[PDB]
Amino acid sequence: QNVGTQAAEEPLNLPISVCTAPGNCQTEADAVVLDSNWRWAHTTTGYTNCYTGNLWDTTLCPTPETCTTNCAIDGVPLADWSGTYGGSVTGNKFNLKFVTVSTNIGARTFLLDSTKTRYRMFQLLNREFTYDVDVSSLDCGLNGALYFVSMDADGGAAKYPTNKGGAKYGTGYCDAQCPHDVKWINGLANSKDWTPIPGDANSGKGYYGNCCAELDIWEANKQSQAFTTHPCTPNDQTRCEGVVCGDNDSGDRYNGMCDKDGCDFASYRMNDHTFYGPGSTFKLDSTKPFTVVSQFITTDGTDNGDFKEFRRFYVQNGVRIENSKVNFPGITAYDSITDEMCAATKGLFGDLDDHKNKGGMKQMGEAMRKGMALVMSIWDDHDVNMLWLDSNYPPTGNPSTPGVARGPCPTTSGVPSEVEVTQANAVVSFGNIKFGPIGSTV
Repeated sequence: QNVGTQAAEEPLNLPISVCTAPGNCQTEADAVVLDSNWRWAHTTTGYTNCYTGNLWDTTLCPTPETCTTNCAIDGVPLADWSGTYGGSVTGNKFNLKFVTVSTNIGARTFLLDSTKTRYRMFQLLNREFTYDVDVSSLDCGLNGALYFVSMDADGGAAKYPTNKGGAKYGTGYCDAQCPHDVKWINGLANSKDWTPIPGDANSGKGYYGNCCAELDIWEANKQSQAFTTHPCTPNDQTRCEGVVCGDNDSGDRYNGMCDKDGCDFASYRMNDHTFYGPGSTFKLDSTKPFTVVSQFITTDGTDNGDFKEFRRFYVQNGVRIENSKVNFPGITAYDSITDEMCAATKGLFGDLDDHKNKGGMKQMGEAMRKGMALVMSIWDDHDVNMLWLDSNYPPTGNPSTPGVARGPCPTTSGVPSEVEVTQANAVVSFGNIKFGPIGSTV
């Protein structure tokens, strides 16, 4: 995309901590940038929309190349962050409102480095990543997500010279779902064969998808939470078409370059329904804030080893809370993501181990070694109504069959039109982000 001249781009300042030992950290003066999908797209030498509602203008965008020549994405000024997009920062806390009323629904954002010209790339192997979260106002159907993806640090600017904005304009998004709803891919409008998504007034799908590796630290609302590894072959940003995208709609979910299911550790799905929930007698009380700690263990305990284990623990009101465990007869009580856990649990659930097909923890680790961009988002799910996270999936499945039940939400929950009314004022908060060696962040 070209860059427009109507509004300066002003990312929100967000300090994080880089740590060397427990309680010995230094501030890193980073910032938050809005994903290019949420930006106004208009004519390069005017005010005329190139995209309105869920459609590209066919006169301006008869082809992707012409669209890209004629159109530009514009900046987010400071005033518009809260007023238009529902984003705000207080000290080291970042807040994202779900619906902001001209009416904005959801948000996806990235962490910029201290220069505000590149994404802050995190080399996560043999490191610990930690943050405080509040998901108390997110119920069934919503997801306040924090995760990493194998985006380029410059959003693709060096690879795709028609991308003028780079990381500064939140470009280059890709993930392990190979999404077609990304409006700008490889420096070009994804306007070919663009199709609105029914019941989604703001979104559509273009000819291409954009694939890359994804490490989900946090997919969650107050009812259920998960962390998940998604390797791809290769891991780096890859525009896809046809079978390579692994499109759900053509029966290709397991035929593409990315592991779409991922290998998940989701406490409720692993059959501990009392670990996490909205109340003081759950082990971890989702009505109150808490700290989420993630440790990325290698084979030799060094930065050069292969990724072998994703460990997790929590801190809430000064109380250390170890992760829940897998709880099925004849299955080891795993409390972390490893290749063995993935094989054993997917075996039990009858899920295809595409994680293993894509190179497993080792391949996931190669993405983490090269460095990944931090994503913070809030969203509802127009495909599957978040049932995969917090309900029975498939909805018609027996909840006593291992793998089906992922949370207590009813299978009628999560319809975007309903959650966008009922949960309009939901806000996820991510704060006090800390990064360092294992054992350094609490």
